Amino acid sequence: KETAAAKFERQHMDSSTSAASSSNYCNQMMKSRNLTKDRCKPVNTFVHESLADVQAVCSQKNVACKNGQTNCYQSYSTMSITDCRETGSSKYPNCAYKTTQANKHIIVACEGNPYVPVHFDASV
Repeated sequence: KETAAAKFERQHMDSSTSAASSSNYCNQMMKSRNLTKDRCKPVNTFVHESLADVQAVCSQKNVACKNGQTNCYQSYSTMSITDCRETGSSKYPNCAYKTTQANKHIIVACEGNPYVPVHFDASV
C-alpha cells in the first residue's frame, strides 16, 4: 500500500537539510527511514533538493540504467546529495555508515502514470 513513488521518497528524499547534517547523519537516517530493519542496506543516497526538482529529472536526460533498462534519467544540474555506505565493521542490527556529502548529477529510474522516480540508480 506504500507505492513505489512513496518508497523512493522514504529511501532517497531529504529536502529538509541542504547538506549532510553531520558525521552521524547516515547512522540516524538509515535507521529512521527503515533501511536497517531486515538487514543493513549497504549503500543508499539521500537527495537534498525539493521533491519537485527531483520529480522533474524524469523529463531530463535519458540514460541507460545500470541493469540495462532504458528508463533512467540524469539531472542536467548538479544536486546536493549525501551518500551512505556501510562500514567494514558494521554488524546488523547495529548498522554503521560513512556519511559523504557531494554535489553531483543524479540518475533515477522513472515509472508510472504519472511518470515519477522509483529508484535511485547512480550519481555522476
